[PDB]
Amino acid sequence: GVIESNWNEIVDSFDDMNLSESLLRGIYAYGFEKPSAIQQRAILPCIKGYDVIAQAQSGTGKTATFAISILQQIELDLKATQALVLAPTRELAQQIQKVVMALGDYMGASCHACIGGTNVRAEVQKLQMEAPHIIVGTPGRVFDMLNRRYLSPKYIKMFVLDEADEMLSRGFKDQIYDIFQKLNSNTQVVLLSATMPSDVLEVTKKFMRDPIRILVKK
Ligand SMILES: C[n+]1cc2c3c(ccc2c2ccc4cc5c(cc4c21)OCO5)OCO3
Repeated sequence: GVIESNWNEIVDSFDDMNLSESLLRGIYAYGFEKPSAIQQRAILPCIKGYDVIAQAQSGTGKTATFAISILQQIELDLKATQALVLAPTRELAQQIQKVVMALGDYMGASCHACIGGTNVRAEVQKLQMEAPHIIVGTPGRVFDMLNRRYLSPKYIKMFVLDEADEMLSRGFKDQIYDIFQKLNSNTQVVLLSATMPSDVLEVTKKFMRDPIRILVKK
């Protein structure tokens, strides 16, 4: 499916987005000059705390979009997890972790990937030590970390579902809904997907209030 935009305000410069100086320094150091189409439309509503549905393809700069929005909202001196990002695969979770860490390098933001597998015991030990500002992971592993009390939902105020169509195709619906039940019902939710079938749209109905809708056409 394809959504209908209800938001088409353009901010054509990162300098006009009221971002923190250290975050702006990270954006330019990453290689960005001018915001991409999705960045021009989605960063501002995301930072302002609205629920957002974004339909956008690969290669659009959509990863940096939600990473910038999360990093702008983090309270850096609160040593607790404040944002949770779900991805369908370990590779995308790791891609996101590295985007976030690069964009946040001048800020001292921390981001851990929760993916399990080869090095899972180092993953869980790092959590007992200090709670990272941002967690990104696949839904089964993240749900397990919440259920086992390694991750606290107490300070999680942002919840991002990236590649939502693929997450549902891979069988993660139950875990996504169980995660959402664990989080404060006052969490902002942002959902990004290249396609918007009925199953993805029901997540938005269930999790979001009157969301901003942004379509970046291919
Ligand atoms: C596909 N992409 C598009 C991007 C993009 C950007 C900025 C960065 C990325 C990016 C960064 C890391 C990546 C890492 C990846 C990847 C894809 C990307 C990737 O696939 C395998 O591992 O502005 C336009 O669109």
